[PDB]
Amino acid sequence: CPEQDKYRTITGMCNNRRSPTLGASNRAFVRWLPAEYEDGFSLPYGWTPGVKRNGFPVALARAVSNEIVRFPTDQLTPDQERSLMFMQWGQLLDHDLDFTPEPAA
Amino acid sequence: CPEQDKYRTITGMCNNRRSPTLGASNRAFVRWLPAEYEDGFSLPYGWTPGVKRNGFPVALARAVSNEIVRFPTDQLTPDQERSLMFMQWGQLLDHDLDFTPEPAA
Amino acid sequence: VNCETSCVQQPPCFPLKIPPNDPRIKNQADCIPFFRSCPACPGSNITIRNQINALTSFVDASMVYGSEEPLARNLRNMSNQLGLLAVNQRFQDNGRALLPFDNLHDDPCLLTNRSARIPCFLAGDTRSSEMPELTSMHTLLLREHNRLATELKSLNPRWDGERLYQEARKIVGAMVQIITYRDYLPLVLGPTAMRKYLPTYRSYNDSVDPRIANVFTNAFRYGHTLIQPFMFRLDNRYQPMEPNPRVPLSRVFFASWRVVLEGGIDPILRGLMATPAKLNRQNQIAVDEIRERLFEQVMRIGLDLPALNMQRSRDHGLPGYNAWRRFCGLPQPETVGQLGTVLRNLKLARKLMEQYGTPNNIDIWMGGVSEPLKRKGRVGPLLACIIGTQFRKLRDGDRFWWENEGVFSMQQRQALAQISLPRIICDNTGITTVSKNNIFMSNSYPRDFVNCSTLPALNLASWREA
Amino acid sequence: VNCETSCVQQPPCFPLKIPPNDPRIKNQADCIPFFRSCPACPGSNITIRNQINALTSFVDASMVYGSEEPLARNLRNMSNQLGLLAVNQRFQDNGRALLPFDNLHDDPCLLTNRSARIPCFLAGDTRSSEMPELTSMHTLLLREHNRLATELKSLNPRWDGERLYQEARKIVGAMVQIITYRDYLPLVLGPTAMRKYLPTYRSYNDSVDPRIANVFTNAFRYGHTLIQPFMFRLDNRYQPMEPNPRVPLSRVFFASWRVVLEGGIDPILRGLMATPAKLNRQNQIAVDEIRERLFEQVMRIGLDLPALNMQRSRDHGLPGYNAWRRFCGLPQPETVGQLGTVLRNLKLARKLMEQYGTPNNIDIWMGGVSEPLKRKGRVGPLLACIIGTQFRKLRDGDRFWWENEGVFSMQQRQALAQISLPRIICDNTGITTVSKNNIFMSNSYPRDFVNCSTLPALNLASWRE
Amino acid sequence: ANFLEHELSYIDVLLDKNADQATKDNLRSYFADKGLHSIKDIINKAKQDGFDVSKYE
Amino acid sequence: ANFLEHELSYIDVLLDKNADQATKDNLRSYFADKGLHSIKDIINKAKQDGFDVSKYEH
Ligand SMILES: *[C@@H]1O[C@H](CO[C@@H]2O[C@@H](C)[C@@H](O)[C@@H](O)[C@@H]2O)[C@@H](O[C@@H]2O[C@H](CO)[C@@H](O[C@@H]3O[C@H](CO[C@H]4O[C@H](CO)[C@@H](O)[C@H](O)[C@@H]4O)[C@@H](O)[C@H](O[C@H]4O[C@H](CO)[C@@H](O)[C@H](O)[C@@H]4O)[C@H]3NC(C)=O)[C@H](O)[C@H]2NC(C)=O)[C@H](O)[C@H]1NC(C)=O
Ligand SMILES: *[C@@H]1O[C@H](CO[C@@H]2O[C@@H](C)[C@@H](O)[C@@H](O)[C@@H]2O)[C@@H](O[C@@H]2O[C@H](CO)[C@@H](O[C@@H]3O[C@H](CO[C@H]4O[C@H](CO)[C@@H](O)[C@H](O)[C@@H]4O)[C@@H](O)[C@H](O[C@H]4O[C@H](CO)[C@@H](O)[C@H](O)[C@@H]4O)[C@@H]3O)[C@H](O)[C@H]2NC(C)=O)[C@H](O)[C@H]1NC(C)=O
Ligand code: HEM
Ligand code: HEM
Ligand SMILES: *[C@@H]1O[C@H](CO)[C@@H](O[C@@H]2O[C@H](CO)[C@@H](O)[C@H](O)[C@H]2NC(C)=O)[C@H](O)[C@H]1NC(C)=O
Ligand SMILES: *[C@@H]1O[C@H](CO)[C@@H](O[C@@H]2O[C@H](CO)[C@@H](O)[C@H](O)[C@H]2NC(C)=O)[C@H](O)[C@H]1NC(C)=O
Ligand SMILES: *[C@@H]1O[C@H](CO)[C@@H](O[C@@H]2O[C@H](CO)[C@@H](O)[C@H](O)[C@H]2NC(C)=O)[C@H](O)[C@H]1NC(C)=O
Ligand SMILES: *[C@@H]1O[C@H](CO)[C@@H](O[C@@H]2O[C@H](CO)[C@@H](O)[C@H](O)[C@H]2NC(C)=O)[C@H](O)[C@H]1NC(C)=O
Ligand SMILES: [Ca+2]
Ligand SMILES: [Ca+2]
Repeated sequence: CPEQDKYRTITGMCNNRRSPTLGASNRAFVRWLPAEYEDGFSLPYGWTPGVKRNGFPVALARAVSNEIVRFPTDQLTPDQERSLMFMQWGQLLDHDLDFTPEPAA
Repeated sequence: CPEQDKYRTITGMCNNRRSPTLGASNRAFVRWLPAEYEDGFSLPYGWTPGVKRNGFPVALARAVSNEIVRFPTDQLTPDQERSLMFMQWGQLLDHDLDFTPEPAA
Repeated sequence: VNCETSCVQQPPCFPLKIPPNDPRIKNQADCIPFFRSCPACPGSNITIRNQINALTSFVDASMVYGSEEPLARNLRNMSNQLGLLAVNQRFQDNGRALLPFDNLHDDPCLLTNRSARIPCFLAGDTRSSEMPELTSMHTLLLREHNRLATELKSLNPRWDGERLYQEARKIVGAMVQIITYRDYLPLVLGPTAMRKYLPTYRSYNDSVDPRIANVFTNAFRYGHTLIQPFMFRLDNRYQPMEPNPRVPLSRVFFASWRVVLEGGIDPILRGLMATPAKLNRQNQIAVDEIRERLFEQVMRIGLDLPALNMQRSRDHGLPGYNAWRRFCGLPQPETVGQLGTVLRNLKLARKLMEQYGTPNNIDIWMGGVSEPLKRKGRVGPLLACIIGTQFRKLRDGDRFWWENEGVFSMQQRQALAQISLPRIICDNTGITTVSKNNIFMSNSYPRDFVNCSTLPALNLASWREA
Repeated sequence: VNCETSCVQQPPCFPLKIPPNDPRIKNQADCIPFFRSCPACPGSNITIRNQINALTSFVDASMVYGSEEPLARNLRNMSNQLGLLAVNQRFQDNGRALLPFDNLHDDPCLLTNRSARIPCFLAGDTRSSEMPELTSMHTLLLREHNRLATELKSLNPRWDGERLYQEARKIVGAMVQIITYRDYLPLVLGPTAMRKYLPTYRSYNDSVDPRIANVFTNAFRYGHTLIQPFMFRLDNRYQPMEPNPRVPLSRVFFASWRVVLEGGIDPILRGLMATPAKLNRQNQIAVDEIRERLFEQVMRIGLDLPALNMQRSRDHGLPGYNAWRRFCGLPQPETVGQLGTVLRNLKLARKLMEQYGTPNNIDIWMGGVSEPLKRKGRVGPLLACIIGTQFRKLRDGDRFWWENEGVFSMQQRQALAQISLPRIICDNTGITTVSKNNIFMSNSYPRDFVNCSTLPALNLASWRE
Repeated sequence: ANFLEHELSYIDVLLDKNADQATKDNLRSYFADKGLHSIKDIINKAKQDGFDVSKYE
Repeated sequence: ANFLEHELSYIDVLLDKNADQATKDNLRSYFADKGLHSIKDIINKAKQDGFDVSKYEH
C-alpha cells in the first residue's frame, strides 16, 4: 500500500495499512460468533427433513412470517415521530455498507 | 450430532453441539486478530525483495537469530526450580493441541 | 436447476417450502425462490462456509461512486475535465440530471411497464432501481456531486478532472457520514444506546476492524418494519399528485419508468418528507406489500421479505436469538414466561414458542424486531447492540473518517458541520419548502416545514487553493 | 520447487535467505528449507490465507489416541476384547511395552544410525520420535492405558473391548488435564497470571470457542528456550549411565534406535526428573543444538529452530509484537527507550530496533521470549496473556472437561484428584525412586526424590458396575 | 463487459471534427483501457450490446 | 494408506488353526474396513509396503 495517500481507494483497499483488505470490497464478512450450520460447516438449518436444531424442529420461515408477522394492513400505525425519509435513508445507507452476491442462473 | 453420548469422538466433532466443528481436527485455526500479509491476503512478509513492513525493511529471520538469539553454549544457566521434565511436558502437551500440516516433496 | 423456476432443493437453491393453510399460496408443491449466498471458499470440506460483501464497509458513498475500479470509471463523465459523474443522455427532470441507464442481460425494470420501455438505472450499487424512493436519493447525491465539482472548478480553475472528482467525492462521503451519525443513528438507537455504543469520537484507531459482520447483513434489515405499503407523491403545494398519489408498492418495485415519465424526483421526495414511517409494533411487524407481493410484477411469484430474511440468516449460519443476547451481555430467557418478561408481551412470547420451541432457535431478525423499542429509538436492546457496535467500528476504524486529523482542515470541518439533508434537496431539486429540525422526525406539512431560504448553504471557501 | 534441495522461492517454498557474515553458512546463495503451511482455502484470491490444525484442540490425549478415525483404529489391539493399544511386536523394554513402528516413505529415524535399522514409532501424533525424551512420554502413557484397561477388565469382567478402551481413554485424558492445569501451567504463568487467566473452574460454557488460535502455535514455542543441549540418562542410583550419559541433541533427533537398544525409557525419564531445564535469559535465549544443528542427522543442512519460528510467524500472517500487546491490554513501546523500559534492557532494545526498525515489526516469538519473566513463571506478560487465554478456552469450552458435571461421579473425581505424573512412572516403569511434589520443580537427586511406596495409587473402586 | 448507453455520447465527441484533440485522446484512452482501440472497434461493440449505430457512417 | 508392522501379528492369528473364530472375524472385519477382503490381499499388501511375507509361503 502506498505510504502516501490523499484520497480513498474505490475498493476500500489500503484504508488499514497493517491489514489492507479490511473493509475493502469482495472479501468475506467477519464473524463475531462461530457459525451454526446443520452439518457443522455448510448446510443451513431446514435443509434436511427431520433434522432438529438444538433439539427442536426448524420452523418454516413462511410459517413464522404468516403466524407472527402478517397483520391487517389497513390497521397500520403511523409513526408520529419519524418521517418516511427515515426508512429510506436506512436502505440507501445499507447500500453503502453491504451487498451479498448470489449465483446467477 | 447424537443428542446423547458418553465418550469423546476421535475427531473432536460434536464436542460443541451448537457449532460441532469447534475443536475438531482438520479445521482452520481461529484468528484473534486480522492477519498481516505482504499483499493483504497471502504473501508472507519478506517474500518480495524491497517490500517494507509498516515502513521498515523485513529482517532475515536468520539475521535476527544470529544477533539476538546466539549465545555461547558453555555459558548456559541451569534453572534451579524447573526440571527438564518441565520442558518435555510442554512439547508432549503441544502435540495434544496443534499440528500445522505442510506439503511434502 | 434454475432457482427462479424450480422448487427442487439442489445446490445452489434453498427454496422456501409452503405451509399448509397458507393464506396466499394454496399450492403446497409451490415454493418461494432462494439462491444461497456465494461462498468465500466454494466447494471446501475443510472451511466453515462464509459469505462475501461486494462493497466497501466504509461510509464512503460507495453507492454513488462504486466499489470496483472499472465501474467507478464507467460512472464518470470522461468527455471533459470537470470531474463530473455521467448523467442520463435521453431524459431530464425539469432541466435536472437523471442517473444513466444500465445495460442488463435480464433487466427487471422493463417488465414493470412493458410499453414505456425504460430500463434500470446505473449507479455505484446495483439496487438503485428497486424502489423509486431509493432512486430519488441516488439521483439527489449524483446531482450534489456535480454541483460541488462545478463550484470547486469555479473556485479552483487550475484543478483537473481527477482532482475535482476526488474532492467532490470526499465531500459527498463526509455528507453521508454526518447525516448518518448526527441525524440518523440517534433516532435508530435512542439516546441511551447512542451514548453506550457511540461515545464521542476521539481519533482513528488502526487496530479497530472496520469489516461488516455477517450478522449485520440480517440485523440491519430491521428497517423492513418501517416500510409503508404505498409510494406517496406530492405536488408543489404538498398536496396529492394526480392521477396517482398513492401507488401500491407491488407496482413500484423496479419501476424506473415512474421516475422518468411520471414527473421526476421532486414529488417522491416531498412524499418522503411529509408522510410518516410505519411504526414497528409487536402485532404489526411488516406489511403485505412486502410479505405477499414483493416483486410480483417481475417474477413468477410474489416473495415474502420477512421470510427471506429468516431463510437468509439460516443460509448464513447465524446463531439464534439467545446466542446474540449472550454476546451483547443481555439475559437469555429459557421459558415462555421469561421471554414474556423480556418482550413485555406474553402473547407474542407464546407465538414465538409455538413456532420455535425454544428462544434459542429464534432467527435473529425475528427476535430482534420482536423486542420492545428503546425510548426514543426504533430498535430494542439486542438490535441496538449489534447496530451500534457495527457503526462504531465503521467510524473508529476508518482512516478517512471526516473528523480524523488530516482529512479536512479545521476550517473545512466547521464548514461541513453546517450541512443538512434538507439543504441538499433545496440545492438539487425544484423544491423550495423542506422539512425542518431533524428531517428524520419532521413529517407533517406544514407544521414541520420551512422555506429553503432560511437554510444556510455549504461554504466552500476553505477549499480555495492559492 | 523441492523445498528440501532448492533455494528457489516459488510456491510452496519460503526458504530462509542467509545474511552476510553468518557464523555457520558462508554461502549467501544457500538457504534454510521451509515449506509454507497448507492453506485452508487453496488457490483463493478472495479469502485471507489461513492454516490448518490437524489435531483436536482439546486436552483429550489425542497424541496417544489419534485425531483421525482410521489412525485411532490402527493404534488399537483388535486381536482381543481387552480394549488395549497396540504395542511393539519386535522389541521390548525389560518386559515393558514400547510404541509400535510406523511405515513411512522416508523414515528419518532410519537415517540417524542406519546400522540399527530401527524405524520411527507410530502414535496418535506424528512427532513421537522427534527426540527420545518425547518418545519416553508417549511410551509411558501407552503403558498406562493398557494398565488401566487390564485393571478395569479385572474389576468389570462383563465389559467388552470398546467399553474398556473408552473408559481407559477417559482416564488418560483426565490425567493429562490434571497434570497440565494443576502442576504445569502454574509454573509457566506464575501465580498472578494463573489467577487472572485461569480462575477456579465453574462449569462448561457452550459459548466458549475451544479452537486453537493461529498465534498460539507460535507463542507456545516459548518452550524452545528451555531446551538443553544434551540428553541425560541415569542408572538406578541416579548416576550417569555409561558409556554415553550425555548425548548431544544433534544426535538424538529422530533416534528411535537409542530407545530400543540403549536401555529403553527408564534411563531417559530419570534424567528428565533429575536434570534442570535451561533458563531463558535475555542474552541466552536458545542453544546452538537447535539454532545451528537442528535435524542435521536427517537433512542436507542443520536448521535454526528460532529462525523457523520467526519465518512461520510470517508465513501465518501473524501481527507483530505491539499489536499483540494492545490485544492483551499491555503498553505499546514506540521508541528504543520505551522498549528498554518494557524489557528492563536498553541493550536488547537497541538490538531489536536495529533488526526490526519499530517495536511494531518484532515477530511475536522473538518479542515474547525477550520479555522479563513473571514472578515464579517462565514467560513474561505478553506470552502469559496469549497462553493463559488459550488454556482457559480449552477448559471452559470442553464438554468433556474432567470436572464438568456428568463426566465423572463425585467418587470418581475424588479418586482422580490423587493422580500424579510421579506415580504413573512408578506404575509403568522399572523406576522405584521418583521426584516429589511438583515433578516440574523437583530437579535435584537425592534431595528432591522419594520412594514409590510413599505415593498413593489411583483407586479404580468407583469404576465398578 | 457491456457497453453503456451514455458511452454513445462519447462516440459523438470522437466523430466531432471541431472537438478538442486532447478531449479525443482522453476518451480514446478510456476506451483503450476497456479493450477498444479504434472508433470502429467502439461502434462495433455498441452494436453487439444492443445499441443502434445506424447514424454512424 | 500403508500397512503397519504390528498388523503382521494379526496375520499370525488368522493363520493360527487353533485360534478363536470370533477373534478371526474381528480381524477380518478390521482389514475389510481397510479394503482388504482375503488373507491373500492382506499378505500381498504387506509385501508391497516393504515387509517380508515369504515366512508365509513357498
Ligand atoms: C483501539 O481499538 C482496540 C480495539 O478494541 C475495541 O475498540 C473499540 C471498537 C471498542 O469499542 C471496543 O469494541 C474494543 O475495545 C483496542 O484494543 C483492545 O483493548 C482492550 C482493552 O485492553 C483489549 O481487551 C482485553 O483483551 C484481553 C485478551 O482477550 C480478549 O480477546 C480474546 C479474543 O478471543 C477473548 O477471548 C477475551 O475474552 C478478550 O476479549 C483480555 O485478556 C482482557 O481482559 C482481561 O484483563 C482485564 C484487565 O486487564 C480484566 O478486566 C478482564 O476480566 C480480563 O482478566 C481484555 N480487557 C478488557 C479491559 O476488556 C482488547 O483485546 C484489545 N483488542 C485489540 C483488537 O487490540 C485499543 O485499546 C484501542 N486503542 C486506542 C489507542 O484507543
Ligand atoms: C460463556 O462464555 C462467553 C464467552 O466468554 C469469554 O471466554 C471465556 C473463556 C472468558 O474469557 C470470558 O471472560 C470471555 O468473555 C460469555 O459471553 C461473553 O460475555 C461478555 C460479557 O457479557 C460479552 O462481551 C460483551 O460484548 C458486547 C459486544 O461487543 C463484543 O464484540 C465486539 C465485536 O466482536 C467487540 O468489539 C467488543 O470488544 C466485545 O468483545 C459488548 O457490548 C459488551 O460490553 C459492553 O457492555 C459492558 C456491560 O455494560 C460494558 O462493561 C462494556 O464496556 C461495554 O459497554 C461486552 O464486552 C461477550 O461478547 C460474550 N461472548 C460470547 C461468546 O457470547 C458468557 O457470558 C459465558 N457464560 C457464562 C454464564 O459463563
Ligand atoms: C423499498 C424498500 C426495500 C426493499 C424493496 C428491500 C428489499 C430487499 C431485498 C429483496 C433484500 C434481499 C432479501 C433476501 O434475503 O433475499 C433485502 C436485503 C436487505 N435489506 Fe431491504 N429492502 C428495502 C428496505 C430496506 C430498509 C429500509 C433497510 C434498512 C434500513 C433495508 C436493509 C436491508 C439490508 C441491509 C439488506 C441486506 C443487503 C445485502 O445484500 O447484504 N432494506 N432488501
Ligand atoms: C526436543 C525438543 C523440541 C524439538 C526438537 C522441537 C522441534 C520443533 C520443530 C521443528 C517445530 C517446527 C518449526 C517450524 O516452524 O517449522 C516445532 C514447532 C512447535 N514447537 Fe517445538 N520442539 C521441541 C520442544 C518444544 C517445546 C518444549 C514446546 C513447548 C513448550 C514446543 C512447542 C512447539 C509448538 C507448539 C510448535 C508448533 C506446532 C504445530 O505444528 O502447530 N516445542 N518444534
Ligand atoms: C459531460 O458533461 C457535459 C457538460 O456538462 C455534458 O454536456 C451537456 O449535456 C446535456 C445533455 O445532453 C446537453 O443539453 C448540454 O448542451 C451539454 N453541455 C455542454 C457544455 O456540452 C455531457 O452530457 C456529460 N456527459 C455525460 C456522459 O454525462
Ligand atoms: C406505462 O407507460 C405508458 C407510457 O408508454 C403510460 O402511458 C401514459 O400514461 C399517461 C397517464 O395515464 C398518459 O397521459 C400518457 O398519454 C400515456 N402515454 C402514452 C404514450 O401512452 C402508462 O400509463 C404507464 N403505466 C401503466 C399503468 O401502464
Ligand atoms: C495384543 O494384546 C495381546 C495380549 O496382551 C498381546 O499378546 C502378547 O504379546 C506378547 C508380545 O508379542 C507375548 O509375549 C505374549 O505372550 C502375548 N500375550 C498373550 C496372552 O497372548 C499382543 O502382542 C498384542 N498385539 C499388539 C499388536 O499389540
Ligand atoms: C549404531 O547402532 C549400533 C547397533 O546397536 C550401535 O552398536 C552397538 O553399540 C554398543 C555400545 O558400543 C555395543 O556394545 C554393541 O556391540 C553394538 N552393536 C553392534 C551389533 O554393532 C552403535 O553404537 C550405534 N552407533 C553409534 C555411533 O552409537
Ligand atoms: Ca461503502
Ligand atoms: Ca487434543
